[PDB]
Amino acid sequence: ALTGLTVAEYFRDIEGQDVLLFVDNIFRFTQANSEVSALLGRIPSAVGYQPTLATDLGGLQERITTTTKGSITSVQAVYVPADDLTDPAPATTFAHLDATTVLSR
Amino acid sequence: SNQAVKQRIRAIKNIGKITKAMKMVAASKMKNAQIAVEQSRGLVDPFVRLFGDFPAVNSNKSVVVAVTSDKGLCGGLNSNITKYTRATLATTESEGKDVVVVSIGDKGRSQLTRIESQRYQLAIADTYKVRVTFGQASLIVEELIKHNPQSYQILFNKFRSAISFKPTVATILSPDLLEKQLEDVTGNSLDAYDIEASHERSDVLRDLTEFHLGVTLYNAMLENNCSEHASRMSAMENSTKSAGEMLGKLTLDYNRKRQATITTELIEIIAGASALM
Amino acid sequence: ILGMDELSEEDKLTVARARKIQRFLSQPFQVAEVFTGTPGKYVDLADTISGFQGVLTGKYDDLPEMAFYMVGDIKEVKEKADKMAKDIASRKEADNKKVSEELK
Amino acid sequence: SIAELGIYPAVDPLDSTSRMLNPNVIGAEHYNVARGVQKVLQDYKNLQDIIAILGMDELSEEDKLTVARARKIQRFLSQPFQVAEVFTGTPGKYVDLADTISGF
Amino acid sequence: ILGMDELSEEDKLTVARARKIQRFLSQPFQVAEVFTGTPGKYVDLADTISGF
Amino acid sequence: VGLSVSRVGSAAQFPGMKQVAGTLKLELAQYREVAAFAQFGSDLDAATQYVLERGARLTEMLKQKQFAPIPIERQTVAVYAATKGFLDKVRVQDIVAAEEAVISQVNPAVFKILKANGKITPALDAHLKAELRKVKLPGA
Amino acid sequence: VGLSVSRVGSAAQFPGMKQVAGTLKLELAQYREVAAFAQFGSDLDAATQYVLERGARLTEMLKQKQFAPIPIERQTVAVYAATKGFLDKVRVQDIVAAEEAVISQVNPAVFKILKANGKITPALDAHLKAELRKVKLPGA
Amino acid sequence: EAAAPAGPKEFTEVWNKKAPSTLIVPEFPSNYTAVKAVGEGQVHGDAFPVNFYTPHSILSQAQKDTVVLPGVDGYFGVKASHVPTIAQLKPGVVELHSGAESEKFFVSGGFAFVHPNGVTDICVLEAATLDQVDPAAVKSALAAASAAQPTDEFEQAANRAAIELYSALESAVEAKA
Repeated sequence: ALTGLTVAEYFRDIEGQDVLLFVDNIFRFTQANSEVSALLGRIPSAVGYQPTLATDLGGLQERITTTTKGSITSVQAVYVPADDLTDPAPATTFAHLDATTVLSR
Repeated sequence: SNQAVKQRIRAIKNIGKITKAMKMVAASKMKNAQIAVEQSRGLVDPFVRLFGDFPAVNSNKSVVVAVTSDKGLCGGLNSNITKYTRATLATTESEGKDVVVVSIGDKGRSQLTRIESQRYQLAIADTYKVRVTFGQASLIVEELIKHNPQSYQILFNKFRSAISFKPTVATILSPDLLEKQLEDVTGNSLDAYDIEASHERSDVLRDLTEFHLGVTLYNAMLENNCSEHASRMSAMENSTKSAGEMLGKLTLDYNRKRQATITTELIEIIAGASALM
Repeated sequence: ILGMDELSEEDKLTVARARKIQRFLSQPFQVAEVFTGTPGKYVDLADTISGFQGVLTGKYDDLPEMAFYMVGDIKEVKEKADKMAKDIASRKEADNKKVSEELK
Repeated sequence: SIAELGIYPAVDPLDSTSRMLNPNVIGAEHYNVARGVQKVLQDYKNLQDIIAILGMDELSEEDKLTVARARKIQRFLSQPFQVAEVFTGTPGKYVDLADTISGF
Repeated sequence: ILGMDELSEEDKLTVARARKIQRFLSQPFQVAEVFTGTPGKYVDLADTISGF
Repeated sequence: VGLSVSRVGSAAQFPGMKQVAGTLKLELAQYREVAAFAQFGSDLDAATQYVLERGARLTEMLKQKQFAPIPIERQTVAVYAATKGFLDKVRVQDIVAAEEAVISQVNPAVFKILKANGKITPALDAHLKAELRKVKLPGA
Repeated sequence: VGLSVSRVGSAAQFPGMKQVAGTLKLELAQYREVAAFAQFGSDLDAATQYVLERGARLTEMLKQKQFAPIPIERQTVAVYAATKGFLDKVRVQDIVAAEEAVISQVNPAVFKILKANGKITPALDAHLKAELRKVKLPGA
Repeated sequence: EAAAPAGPKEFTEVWNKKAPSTLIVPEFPSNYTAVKAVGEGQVHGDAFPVNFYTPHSILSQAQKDTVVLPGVDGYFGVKASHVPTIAQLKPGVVELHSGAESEKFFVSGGFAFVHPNGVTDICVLEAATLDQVDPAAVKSALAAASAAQPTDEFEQAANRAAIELYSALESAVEAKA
């Protein structure tokens, strides 16, 4: 997801454009960063998530912003784990989200 | 303690499906019994314009009939006319009137005994089991000519729509015991009519107020049975709301315990690992 | 779920008495009057045993639920059931004859 | 829940599973009775959600028959044990395989 | 459970108004026109506010 | 049925089965809301019961033997017989014998046509519709 | 309102607001009691409909829009105009329009007396009952 | 002679002094009908309102110009401004004419009121039309009803009602138009 940022950040900062970014399944960004914390021997946080979940997620989401050059707007697919909006992976994600688009069957 | 909160979501989820089944069971029963209520509303009013409407008479003997339901998920329907019974059974109480309290429906004998038991004599029940017919409502009426009051009081719920059910007091006077006495105005208001019966006016009115009793009784336990299904419909939609608000507070409580038991079992694993490493 | 309409009337007397003793267990504190406004009531032990026994036998089923809320003893439930009753009549008659006219 | 109801041996009739319950192993007259007993005992458990709330008057006598059939089936799975004569107080019964299939 | 022609003329005025708004939130897409036939339509913001 | 999903979906389904199982899953989806209301038999609605009786025609249709895999043209002929309406005749407690009244009695010429064409053509939709009326269903 | 507490700040607040908000917390305490008793509309007592019409009046008075904080003397008068009469004419909808109709049309010299004295003097209680009767309320 | 001034209106203000004040007044069957007896009008010429009723049906409530009613003295007909009449009816055929068209209902007995405003209120229990009566099994039970003659006066009355019902029913299935 940081490789996707860096391609979108070149269009923002050098090309000066209004870039779209699609972080498909922002939960799998959380889930993969939670695995690399567990493999590095870090003590898991509440609900088995990494202690750095707020800052591993917030480090991604703060580069998606508007600058004086251009902007990056990200449409991030959100998975809710146990149909549980109070789970710490959507609850940390929803603090960054500025809109929700719910697609229904 | 995480299975006791999970077996309660087992309970409230089926109650919320039982009480939504009974919402539309009572809603389909409200409309196939509406095709019998407005048909039965026809025969009531030619007796209310021939004999008038005289609720506040000081009769010697009265029979008050509060007709209630048989099953009891109605939502205070059988109790609202129980308080309207004694509101009627104290207004017309003016000179020491003999009163026979009758209940049609099994939910009437359990609530009229609490209010007025010593002047209670009769209990009709199991009447809405198959359907309500006029021959059945005649036999229920014919047990009220076994006692010979001067008036009859019928307490029922008038089914106006699916929302409003105003209670009704329909009064039937005994033929010349009090009924022609209340028509007597500078002569009589009954002397306009030419009687075309075999026998006298005194015993055609004997035939005509039992027929006025059996019609209003048949309408009462038909208007009430359709007022029953429309109050159960509003009661079983207030209990699916209550079993979805309870289910919502119980899933928030379950998700909190689901999150807390993954954190607890994880801290038990790290502590046992840090004690070895 | 079902409401109080589906209760037996032996059980309705339970709910009516238990809502009364639930409110009667509360009382205003002399340290809480600085933020509640209601003055605090020290209730003697003989008055709590006398008061709650009357609600259990049934001597005070006449009074409503809110007559028992934030009162000292059973003398004050009857003092508050009147004030509640008294103000169901008096709600108006502050129209003219004021201290609020032009010159006075 | 089978033990608190008094049915002994408290065997869960649905949760008990064997690999000898194929029709090509125990025959078809044993497999269809066992598959039929399990069907009536499962329908009763889906009805017992509504029996304990309402009370067995609105089942249109197809589901009222399978409540009384399963209640007979539930007690007929109970059996006095020869080693529980000191507990139950009854002599134990050895039921042959043919008499079980014929009974159920 | 009551009926479509049961409820009031104002309450069914909303039903007629919502159903032609619930339909009007549809839109044909330009990337979907290679397999749906209908052409795609970019709708401007002022034409959406004034259209609704 | 409500929880079993396939993200690939019906783009990898047998056509001909895709014609009739697309409305099988719809008639079972409406039945699942109407499910757990089937204990109200005397309390009936004449529209809610039609999706309740048809939804029970189809859950008893999908029942299968422990080790008896069915070829795909015999599955879509059998679910044609239950979705299009040929088994409203059959009572719900003998549908699992009514498909052996359907498979064994419909002549096997229609199976190799449906296998080779790989869809229910309107030329074949006329034939096995007629073949599904000359079957001896357990009706009474 | 039922859960929000400030006991240290109470008996330290504006003296004029302390007169008019003791009944505001009171008429909101009864409003939550009788909205808990009437979870649906079928039973109408018309002595609690006074509370449902005054409680919905005071709720609309208390809601305000963002980034426009109100001075305490213009906030005391708007609750003075609502816990007392002067707003029972307006139904529930134009109360936000009536509050700015109260604040603008009333003489701004009555806001200086409430600010400088700290509380509603009986000299000012009479004048502010008088100035609240010549307010053109938008609900007519 | 009328020392009890009753009525729905007078019952209201008396009930407000004995009942609790929380309850609205009970409704009355006068509040659900606008058609009264002494309310002058309700004819306008030739066709008068005929409310032919049944416990399970409202068979007609529109106007007719002549109604042939089967009274116990005999068949009579009702015109527009007929005399006020409380007529007990035998088992017979109520004939509704509004003009050239004529429907024939055979009724079981039950009164028919002509009110002073000219509205006819036929009030019977079972009112079958003559299209759905059979002429076969009527004499199969009438010859049976002309046989069982007991000394029990209760069944003698019900057998008398059995005889005169099928006797008038057969007499009105023979001479049909």
